[PDB]
Parts: sequence; C-alpha cells; structure tokens
Amino acid sequence: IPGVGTYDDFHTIDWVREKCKDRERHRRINSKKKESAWEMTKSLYDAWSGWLVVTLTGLASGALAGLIDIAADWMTDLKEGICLSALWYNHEQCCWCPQWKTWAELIIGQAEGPGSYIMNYIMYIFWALSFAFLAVSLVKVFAPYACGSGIPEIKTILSGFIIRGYLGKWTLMIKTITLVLAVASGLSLGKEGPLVHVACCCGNIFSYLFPKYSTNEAKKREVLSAASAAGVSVAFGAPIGGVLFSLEEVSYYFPLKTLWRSFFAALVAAFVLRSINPFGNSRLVLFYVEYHTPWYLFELFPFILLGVFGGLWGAFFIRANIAWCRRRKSTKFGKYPVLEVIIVAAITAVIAFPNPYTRLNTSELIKELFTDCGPLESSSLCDYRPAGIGVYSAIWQLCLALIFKIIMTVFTFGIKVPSGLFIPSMAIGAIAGRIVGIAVEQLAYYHHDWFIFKEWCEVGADCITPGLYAMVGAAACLGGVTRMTVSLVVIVFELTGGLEYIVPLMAAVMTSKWVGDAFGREGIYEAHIRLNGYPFLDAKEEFTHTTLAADVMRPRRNDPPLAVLTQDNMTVDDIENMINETSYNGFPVIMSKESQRLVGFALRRDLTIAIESARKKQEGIVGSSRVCFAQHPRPLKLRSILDMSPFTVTDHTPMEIVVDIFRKLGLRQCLVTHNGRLLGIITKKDILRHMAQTANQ
Amino acid sequence: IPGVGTYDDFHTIDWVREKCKDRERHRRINSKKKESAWEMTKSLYDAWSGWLVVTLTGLASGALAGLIDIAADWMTDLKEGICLSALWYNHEQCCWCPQWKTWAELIIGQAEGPGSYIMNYIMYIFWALSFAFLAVSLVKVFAPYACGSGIPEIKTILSGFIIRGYLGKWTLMIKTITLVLAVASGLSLGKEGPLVHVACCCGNIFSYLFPKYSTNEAKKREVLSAASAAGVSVAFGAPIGGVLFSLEEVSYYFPLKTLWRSFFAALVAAFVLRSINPFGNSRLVLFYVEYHTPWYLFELFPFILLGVFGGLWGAFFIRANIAWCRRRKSTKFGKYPVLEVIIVAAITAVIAFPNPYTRLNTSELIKELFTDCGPLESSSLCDYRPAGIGVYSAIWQLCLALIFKIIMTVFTFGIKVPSGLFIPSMAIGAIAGRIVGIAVEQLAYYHHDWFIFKEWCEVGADCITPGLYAMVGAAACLGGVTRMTVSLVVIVFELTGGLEYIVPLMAAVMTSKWVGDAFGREGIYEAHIRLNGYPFLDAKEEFTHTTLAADVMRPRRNDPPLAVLTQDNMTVDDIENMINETSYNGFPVIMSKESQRLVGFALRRDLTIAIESARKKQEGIVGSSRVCFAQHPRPLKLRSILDMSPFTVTDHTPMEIVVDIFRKLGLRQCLVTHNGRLLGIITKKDILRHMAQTANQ
Ligand SMILES: CC(C)CCC[C@@H](C)[C@H]1CC[C@H]2[C@@H]3CC=C4C[C@@H](O)CC[C@]4(C)[C@H]3CC[C@]12C
Ligand SMILES: CC(C)CCC[C@@H](C)[C@H]1CC[C@H]2[C@@H]3CC=C4C[C@@H](O)CC[C@]4(C)[C@H]3CC[C@]12C
Ligand SMILES: CC(C)CCC[C@@H](C)[C@H]1CC[C@H]2[C@@H]3CC=C4C[C@@H](O)CC[C@]4(C)[C@H]3CC[C@]12C
Ligand SMILES: CC(C)CCC[C@@H](C)[C@H]1CC[C@H]2[C@@H]3CC=C4C[C@@H](O)CC[C@]4(C)[C@H]3CC[C@]12C
Ligand SMILES: [Cl-]
Ligand SMILES: [Cl-]
Ligand SMILES: [Cl-]
Ligand SMILES: [Cl-]
Repeated sequence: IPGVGTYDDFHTIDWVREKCKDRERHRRINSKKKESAWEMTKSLYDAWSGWLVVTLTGLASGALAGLIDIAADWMTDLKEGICLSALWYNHEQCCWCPQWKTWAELIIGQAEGPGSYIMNYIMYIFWALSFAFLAVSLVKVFAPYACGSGIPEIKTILSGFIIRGYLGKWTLMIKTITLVLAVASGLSLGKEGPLVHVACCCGNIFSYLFPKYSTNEAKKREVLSAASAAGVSVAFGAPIGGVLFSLEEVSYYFPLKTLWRSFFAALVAAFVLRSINPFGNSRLVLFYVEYHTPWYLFELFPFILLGVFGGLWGAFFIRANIAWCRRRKSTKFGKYPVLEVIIVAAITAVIAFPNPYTRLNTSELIKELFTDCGPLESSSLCDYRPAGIGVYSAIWQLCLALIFKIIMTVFTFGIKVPSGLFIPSMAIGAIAGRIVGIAVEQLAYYHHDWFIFKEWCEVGADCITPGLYAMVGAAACLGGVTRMTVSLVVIVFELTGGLEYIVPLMAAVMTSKWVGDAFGREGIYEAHIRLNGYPFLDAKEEFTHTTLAADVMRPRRNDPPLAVLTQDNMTVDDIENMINETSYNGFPVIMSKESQRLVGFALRRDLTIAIESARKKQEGIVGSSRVCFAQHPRPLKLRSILDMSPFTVTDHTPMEIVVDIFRKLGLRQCLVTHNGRLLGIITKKDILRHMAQTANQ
Repeated sequence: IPGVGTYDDFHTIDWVREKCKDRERHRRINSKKKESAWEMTKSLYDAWSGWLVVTLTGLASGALAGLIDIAADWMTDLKEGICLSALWYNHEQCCWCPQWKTWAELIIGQAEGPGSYIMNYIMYIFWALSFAFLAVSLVKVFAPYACGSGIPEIKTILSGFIIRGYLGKWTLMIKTITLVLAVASGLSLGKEGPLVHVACCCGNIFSYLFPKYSTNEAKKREVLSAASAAGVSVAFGAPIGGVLFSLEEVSYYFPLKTLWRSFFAALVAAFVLRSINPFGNSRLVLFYVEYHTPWYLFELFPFILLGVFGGLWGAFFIRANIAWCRRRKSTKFGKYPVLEVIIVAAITAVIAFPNPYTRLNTSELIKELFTDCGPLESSSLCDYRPAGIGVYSAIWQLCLALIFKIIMTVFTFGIKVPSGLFIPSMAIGAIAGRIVGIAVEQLAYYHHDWFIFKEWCEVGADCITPGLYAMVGAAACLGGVTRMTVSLVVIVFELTGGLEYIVPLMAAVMTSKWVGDAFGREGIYEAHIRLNGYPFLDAKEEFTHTTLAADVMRPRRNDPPLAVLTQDNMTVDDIENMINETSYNGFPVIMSKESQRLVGFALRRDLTIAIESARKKQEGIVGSSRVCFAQHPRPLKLRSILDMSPFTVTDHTPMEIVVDIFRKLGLRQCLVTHNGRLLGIITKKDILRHMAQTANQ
C-alpha cells in the first residue's frame, strides 16, 4: 500500500524494519537483474549508487568550503578598508601598499592621526553591525534551522531522529550565506564546525537522487556519516581526522563499508580543496609550519599543566554557556534574537578594535600564535626574540585577549546565527600555550644553570618552542570542551603536520578529558542536546539502576488498560476510532480478548494509510466491512502493515538488558509479556524518560 | 559457588553474562569504596587497572619488538660472515671492511675466486638449514601454538572463542625465539604480522595481574584489542594505523573507551621503540625516505594498473596457499613438519643465493626498492640513473626475483614455524611497482614528445619516481591479499611519511580490493579461519537465505525431545544422570512437564559444579535430596546457577533477525518458543553450521 512504512516529523526510525526493507529491495533487484540485461545494468547502477553519492557529497563539500573561505576572507578584509586598484582582491592579496586604502583615507582623507583612528573605529563597528544584522535577518526570515553549529542536531539525527527540513536546500543556502556573514562580522565564532552541517545537507540532497538512499532511512544515515567525515576533512584538511570524528562523535551506527566510503569522500573533498590551492584553502589548511627542534621530556610538565587549563576552562564553559542558553529559553531574552545579536556584535567590535590581537581575525591569530619566531619576523609576539621590558607588555596584550575570548564566546554560542565553537576554543588554548611557552623560555634563558635546562637545553639554543606550547594548549582546550581524544589528536596532527609531536598532544588532551570529567562527564554537544530536549539514548551513559521491565511498562495499575486490536473481530470504523482516540505510535494486535496472546504489532500511521487506501480503492469499505489481520462483505485485510515478530522481554527482565537491546538493535518498542500473554509496551521515549528520572534531571 | 561461571577449552563466551558479572563487581566495589577509605584506595586502583595494563602491554611489546629486530638482524648478518673485531657487531655496524670476514676467508683463506663463492654458498645453505631446524624443533617440542601468524586465531578469540594456552608465557617465549630463528633462516616470511600475537600474549600475561581483567572475559578481549593495536604499531611504527587495524580487522566488539586505550598503548610502544633508536628500530621504522617531486594526475593510470596486479596475485595466493594447506591437512605431508621445513629452507636458500635481490634480506630489499635513485647511489637498480643495456638486465634480475617471491611464499605460509605474510606481499608489490616505474620512466624519457609527458613532465626532469610506484605496488598487494582499505592505507602512509601520496595509495588499494572481490570476498585470514574450522560468525558475511527459526531448532521431528529440568521435581542423582547423558552445553529449566513454560536456563558446567560443591559442603545431599530451582531433607537449591531471563524468539521469526541478535548481542543460545511454551534451542554452533550449509561449503 502506498505510504505504508513512512515516518512523521520528530520521530525515531526502527533500524530493523529499515534494514529488512533494504534487503527485500536488494533481493527484488537481484531477481530483476537475473531477469534481463537492462535490469543487470540497473543493478550495476544501484551497486555504484553509494560510491556516486559519496563522491558527489565530497565534491560539493570541498567546493562549498572553498567558496565560503574565499568569501569570508574578502568580507573580513573589507572591514578595515578596500583595494581601489582591484576591489575583488583582499588586503593580503592586494598588497602582495598604495593600492589598499583605509576608510580614513577614503572619508577623511588622512591616513594617520586621531581622526583616522576614530574613522577606522567607527567604520569597523558599522561593518560588524551590518554583517551581524544581515546574518540574523537572513536566518530568521528564510531558514531558522541554519542557526548554531548543527553538530548536536546531526548527532541526534544519526541516532535515528527525524528533523524534516534541517538538511534541506533552503537551510544549506541560508547557512552558507550567513556563516560567511557572521564570520566577517567578527563575532566569537568559527566556520569549521558548521561545515559539517553543510556537508550533511549536501549528502541528503544527493541521496535524493538514488532510490536506495532515498527510500531507506539507515542508508541515508550512512550517507550522512560519510558527509560528516567529509565536512570535518574540509574544515581541517584531515581526512583521517574526519573519519575518526565520524566514527567516535556523530555516528551512532557505523558499518565497516561506511568507514571506507567516508574515507573516500573525505579524500575526494581534500583533493578538491587541493586543486584550487591556495584560492579556497584557509590558513589552517595551509598552516604548514616547520619545526625547529624536537620536544624534550621535561617539557611534558608544562604541557600537562596546559591540559589542566584545557580541562578547567571547558568545564566552566559547559557550566556557563548552557546556563545562559537556558536563560534565553526561559526569559524574554529569547523574544529579541535580532537585538541580542546586534548588541553582542556591537560589544565585541568595540572591545576588540583597540587590542590588535582581538581586532585580528581568529584564524589569522591562531596561525600567528602557532607560527614560531624567526629572524625575519618582527612581530610584537617575537620582538624580543635577550629579552626586554616589552615582553611583559606583550604578555599583557595576550592576557587581556584571552579574557576577552573567554567571555564573548559564552554569550556568542547560542545566538540565532551560524556559530562554531572549534575556532574560539583553539584560539583560547593557543593564547594560553603561547603565554606558557614564553614563560618557560624566559625561565630557561635566565635560569639555564638548573640541571634540567643544562642537560636538555644549551646556552643560546632554541630548546623551548612556544608554537608547540600554543598547539598543545589549543588541543587541550578543544579536548576539554568537546571531550574528544583520538579524533581530536589526529585532526590536530594532520592540521599541523607535527608527526613528532603526537605524544605531547595526546597527553595534554587526556589530562583535559580527566579534569573536565571530574566536573561532569557530558560534553558541550551532549549538554546542548539535553538542553534542547531531543530524544537521545546516548551509549556513553551507563544505566546502573536495578529496575525490571515491569517498572517501565506504561499500562500500570493507575493507568488504563492498553489498547489492543483483535485479529478478525474488528471493523474499519472501530479501528479508525481507536486510532483517533489513542496516542500510541502503534498498537499490539492480539489473537483474542480472552487469550490475549500476541499476534503482531500494527503502526498507527500504516494502519490509517492502509484503511484510507482500501476505502479509496475498493467498494464496500465504509466501516461495516470487517478488518481481518489473519492470513488468507469484502472485509478489509491489513496483514501487510503488521509485524509478525515484535521484540518481547519478560516482566522480570532487568532494565539494563532492555536498554542494551534498544541501543544495539535500535528498536522502537518492546512488548513486555509473561506466560505468553501481552502485558505492556516499553518504548524508547519511556526508556529515555526513566533514564532522566534516574539521573535526577 | 566456587567455579560457577567458568568456561571450558574451545568454547564461546556469553558477552551479556560477562558484562553483567562485570557491572555486579563494579557495584560491589563501589559499595566497598563508600564503606571505607582503604576500600576507596582499592577502588582507585581498580579504576586505574585498565591504564596500568595497557601501559604494561605497550612497554612489553615495544621492548620485545626491539629485541627481536636486533637479534634477527644479527643472525641474518651471521650467514654471510662475521666481524672478528667485534663478534657482537653486525655487518652493517661492523663496516660503519677489514673487520668483517666472510666464511671463505675464515675457511679457505681466499676472499675472491670460485672457491670463495662455493664456500660462501655452502655456508649460507648450512646456516639457513640450521636456523630452520632449530626453529621447527623448538616450535614442535615446547609450544606448538607458536606456529603461524596468529592473526586468524586472535580474530577468533576476540569474537569470544576460547583457546587455552595460545596466549600463554610458553607460547610467547617460544614464538619470540623462533620468529628470530626463522627470519634469520631466510624463509619467505616476516616478523611484522606475528608481533601482534606477541603483543596479545603480553596483554594476557599482564591482565592476569588485575582481578577486573582476570575474572571477566570481555575485559580480557578489550585488553587483547589494545595489545593488537600496540603490536601493529611496533610492527610498522603506525599507532594510528595499529588503532585502525584493531578497529577493522581483529576486534569483533570495540567499545569507545577501548579506542583511546588502544591508541595510548600504541603510542607508548612507539615511544619505547623511539627511546632505543636506532638500536631496536627496524629499517621499516627508520625508512624516512624524502620525496623528489609530487605525483601527477596521469601517473594515476599505472597506479590503478598496479592495483589490478595486487588484486590478482592476492586472489591467486588465496586460491593456492589454502589449497596447499588443505593438502597438508589431508595427506601424509603433515606427518613430517620438520622434514618439510628443512626441504623448504634448503630450496629457498639454494634458489635465492645466486640472485642478489633474493639473497638480500626481504626488509632490506623493500627499503632499497622504496628508496629513490640518487647522485651518490651506484646500485644496479640505479646504475642507469640516459639509459643503457644494463637497464634490461636489471629488469630481468627483478623479474626472476618476483617469480621466486610468488612461489616460495605459497609453500612457506603454513609450515610449523612463526611466519608472517605482510613482508612477502610488500616485497612482491614493491618489485612489481619498481618494474612498472622503470618502464614508465623509460617511456617518458624516450617519448617526451607526447602531449601528456610534455605537459606533466619536462626534459631532464624527475617527473617519474619509481619509489612511489614500488610503494603503491606494495600497498596494492597487501590490500589484495588482506582486503584491508583504511588501516592498510594509514599504515603505509605512517610507515613512509608520504602525506602527499595518500590519494595515489588509496585508489590502488581500492582497485585491488575490487579485483580480488571478483574472485572471492574472503581474505587470507578468514580463509585460514574457515580451513582450521574455528567457530567464527563473521559480520561481513550477510545471511540472505529466507529461513525461519523453526528450521534451525535442534529438537526436530526426527530428533528426540529436548532435555528439560523441572523446577522442584528433580533430584541430584537425576540431574547428574541427565548431565552425563546429554551433550547440551545447557538445559532449559521449565515450570512443569505439562505446562512446559520456560523458567530459566542452567549451564551444565555450573550445574555440575554446584552439585559437587553442595555435596562436599552440606550433609544429606547423596542423591536422595531433591533439587529446587525455585526461589525461597535439605533439598539442594541451584537457583543461583539459573538464568531468569534467557533470550527467546518466536518459531516464525526469520533467521536473519536471529543472526542479527546473535552477532550484535553476542549470545550463546536462544530459546525458540510459541504460545509461551518452550519448543527448541538455537545455538551459535547451529547458526554457524546452517550458514555453512547455505554457503555450499
Ligand atoms: C554588506 C556587503 C555584502 C556589501 C558588499 C559590497 C561592498 C563591498 C560595496 C558596497 C558599497 C561599495 C562602495 C560604493 C562606492 C565606492 C566609491 C568608489 O570611488 C570606490 C569604491 C566604493 C568605496 C565601493 C566599494 C565597495 C562597496 C563598499
Ligand atoms: C599533576 C599536577 C601537575 C596536577 C596539579 C593540579 C591538581 C591539583 C588538580 C588536577 C585535577 C584537580 C581536581 C579536578 C576536579 C575536582 C573535583 C571537585 O569537585 C573538587 C576538586 C577536584 C578534586 C580537583 C582538585 C585539584 C586537582 C587534583
Ligand atoms: C645457531 C646460532 C644460534 C649460533 C650462535 C653462535 C654463533 C654466532 C657462534 C657459534 C660458533 C662460533 C664460532 C666458533 C669459533 C670461531 C673461531 C674464532 O677464531 C673466530 C670466531 C668463530 C668463527 C666463532 C664465531 C661465532 C660462532 C659462529
Ligand atoms: C580500467 C582498466 C585499466 C582495467 C583493465 C583490467 C580489466 C580488463 C580487468 C579488471 C577487473 C577484471 C575482472 C575481475 C574479475 C572477473 C571475474 C572472473 O570470473 C571473470 C573475469 C572478470 C570479469 C575480470 C575481467 C577483466 C577485468 C575487468
Ligand atoms: Cl568553528
Ligand atoms: Cl562547533
Ligand atoms: Cl610479516
Ligand atoms: Cl601475517
């Protein structure tokens, strides 16, 4: 019957049923292939559909990432001036500087002086405000789903949740435009994490072109996992890192074939980015900073210390941001998203313009911090490198920036614009690591008499490398705020290329994960999932409460008896009334009202669809005709919509085993029986609600 | 009761029961921790036990790998002479060459001449024969399990199979000695793959030191997965590659925490190898060959061609080796393992000595082939690089070697000595890729007028890099013979460090996997698992036969009724007689012989152990006392050994869902019932046998 087997919005899919549908389609297609040669070519196309869709998703993700990077760089450069000779060229490419003219030279006509500084300040603020206004208005008017990182929603979707329109074309376009707008605005956010959502949108749009991936939910989830891998790859140019992230972060179920498919998609996207090098390649992709000297054993001490910082700040953020977000979801603050975005952008621009580090783009700041001092470098971060008073000043200039980055982010992650949390955390950790490395280098230079320095360092030698400390701090902050261990480390290593610095990174990361784990085992993405109330049966959480299945059945003593359907003692009108009277997703069809022996399970959606189709197709089905759910007045027959083998457990079964079954098999509901007689039903909603109750939420 | 919950040799574990035991122990330990501060310290130790065991396993694996490499290098160098000045020094380190003296100089007294060549030939053959004899005798006399790679057995074990003594200390020591002996003998084998078994042995030996990992099988399997990751890491110096290999090859179930634990163990082992650099670091670990020029798009054509070769040869090997192995398991050839090893070693030495490439160590040959021609290099492989006649001769010298390497391996993988298949396949692929690269370079140099070469190459330019072709060929052969895609590619990339050659590798690998997949979807390890007859329910295989649970129940119409135990209508003597009369692993305890309603499941081992313990502990239990399985003449009580919630499915349930339940939940048996009455039992053995029957085995 047409329509049978579909799902509604904000519903969970049944993986077993979807896979049964997929293999039934596979058997039918194989039979057709053996039937004819044209069907054989169709079967070959069906087999190659997965490769085709993953390749298309990778190519689209790479192209979109390149375009977004180019547009964001140009728009960010527009704030501080423009290149009259070539308006399309950005500041860096325009000066590759008489061609570049600042707003002071174009309005006041003076390149220097207090008036020039004032004009530049006002123009910077105005451009930031305009970009923020455009981004928020576009998000609110066209695609409200384009707001946020999207990683929490993608995680919920890959678990089996349905969010219609989240991965649509409208959301893709609006997010693509608004991410560039927000990045140019200068808000404390990034465009690396959100790229995963863009890749997922592309994956869905391409999956619509293949019947195998367009009529089955599980195959769509596999394509989405590959898309997420490709998105991370384009974000950080780390295809292996992207595959690991898909494996450990967003993919609830990851078949082995999906591993290689996601790896191929990530490699294709990385190759697409390489082809347009350096046009669409970001600074992070082109980082490629060489190392001066190898790390040393004693240096692991400050690194671990950095880890502690990464463990602490992230925890604080998880406690702060969430709380603020909750206030936005409870008070009137959420009724004025445009005003909130405008105010945040104004404050950020005003407080960031005076300080060169904050006025600097976050990605460029990260690149500079990771970049090591050189003989040709004369930046304030490397003016001293003996050392002078300016060092202290430099440290001061860093410290303030750090504080700024810590504050704005808390009020920036959650606003109604595309915002990413990877870049801000990386910048904060990089600043902290740079400060720590500067301190360690100064101590080594002024106290080389210590046996540790005298053994592992030499007078007038590059024993200490602050760039490595900044990298370690960035990795520690990312791990402490996301609780990622392997994917994070591999992504950092691929981004920086420091194969010899994998050990220094890992350690720090682990430390952060432990420290944060002391203040809470939940990460930022999971915390946001819980805040939004999405149905998520996280496997990381362990159910320790000693309860039995009898304690979770909905039809309790106080509750009314569960609605059931007789095999062949029901009519179409009665079934319609039952559907319109009960709120159950499905109903268990029993043999008889006395025996109450389970016969099957019929979903309400399929039941209604079958009834309507039969009424519109045949004559005499006006309610008088009976409905028979058994096998072979024109009585209605609805055996095709019922499940012959619903999962069942005993009333005394410990709830831990039930949760295990639900997690591993991805079931939708389980019929709790005893003596072969139906008693109750435990649904994923009930399991989640019980888990929340036992967790004191 | 002591002894309850144990397993016998060659038996499969029940993952659900083990995990229940583990969490019950966790709850008890948490209660004790809350009881006292000493118990709190004990709880901290229990929590840190996993980190401690993985760290110990990594350290032991690294140390053993270094020692094995050093010993193998020295023993191999001993065959062609000795360093009189420093007998402990090897040929390369002795000449770092008056100090080094060949056997001709030490016996005949003439360094050059036909007599010197004859003496060197005879001494080489004698040393190879002696090493082979020692290895085979040690394997056959002390640890028969030390033979082979061990990857198939490790894969079976990680799926829940029990092989007592496979990972013991005796096996570890014997394999460690015999791997070095066999490598020195010159047989067509390697010591990289077998290192995984060494790591697993270390992991088991260390897991014996922690009660959490000593009393639970699943935790031991997690430790073994970490050990396998560390073993691969030490084998190829690719901790990420080792983690991926553990994820995709040997680990049936891989918890998320086990991922980070395995990564940490691999990193620790790699760091241990680094600390002893270059003493215990193999040539593969110290490969680190720089790259001259980047690869080009047209070069992807021959690379794919190499993939085809890798796809073909491997398939052939899977068809040849297995067959020969089957002959060794059916004819009298298997009755003389020592003689077979001696004959194979004699033939290999005799046929390899004349040709310099075969006389050369396989690892050194791989390093040379991957190594690119340089101005200071004057080797025959790079004598020409215009080109002369010698090129052809060089190619000839390669071609013969290739054929040799293809033949001996077929007769070498399966003998009663520690043998690895990674190194031979890598060498074969490297030779093929070197030949292909030489041909392509010659064509480009003599036919640069072609638009392709004129566009992507220049006159007198290093457009073609034969080392990259050799690397691609090695990767293709490895993928074709093992059907590994992501782990293989990452391992190769980490080994070579060519982050810019990931795309050329991947493609080729994929091609091989496809080509081999056309001649059979099973790899060498799975083929050997099937040949040995181990019980393996591979998840990669898909069950498409449309059968129901009723078709797999053992108690069929022809078979006798299933043995059952009444709840409280049985005696100790009757239960003992039933145990000694039936071969079932466990028996279903029913409420009554008339109702036949399932009450629980009692394992034969636990039943016998409980009966014996009760008889030896209490008085009056002499068979007259009744046995009651219900809850509360001194009747025996055996409720603690009975499972209250055995998994059950309906008789009409499709067998596909049953296979899914068995694979995902790792069950041991499922009770098939109808109307709430027990009918039959489907065990993993029956599922495996039905799968074999449906596969026409
Ligand atoms: C909000 C974003 C999307 C707007 C993008 C278009 C921007 C870059 C456009 C809008 C108005 C434009 C300006 C309009 C007028 C002039 C005067 C001319 O003598 C030099 C160029 C200059 C100064 C233009 C530079 C580019 C400009 C700033
Ligand atoms: C090894 C050295 C460098 C570490 C130095 C920092 C130490 C003192 C830090 C690291 C982790 C920290 C712990 C992390 C979290 C908690 C839980 C909280 O409810 C009380 C404090 C407590 C228990 C912290 C105490 C201080 C602590 C132990
Ligand atoms: C089979 C393996 C394990 C044996 C290991 C020990 C080997 C290396 C031993 C056994 C016999 C030894 C030889 C015995 C006698 C002499 C004569 C002396 O003037 C030079 C050293 C020389 C030539 C020895 C070299 C080392 C030697 C070959
Ligand atoms: C793309 C170019 C370079 C590939 C050139 C090699 C081609 C001809 C190879 C690659 C894979 C090969 C196929 C692989 C396996 C099979 C199955 C076998 O039962 C019949 C031959 C057949 C069908 C092969 C035919 C030839 C084949 C198609
Ligand atoms: Cl970001
Ligand atoms: Cl993000
Ligand atoms: Cl090997
Ligand atoms: Cl092997």
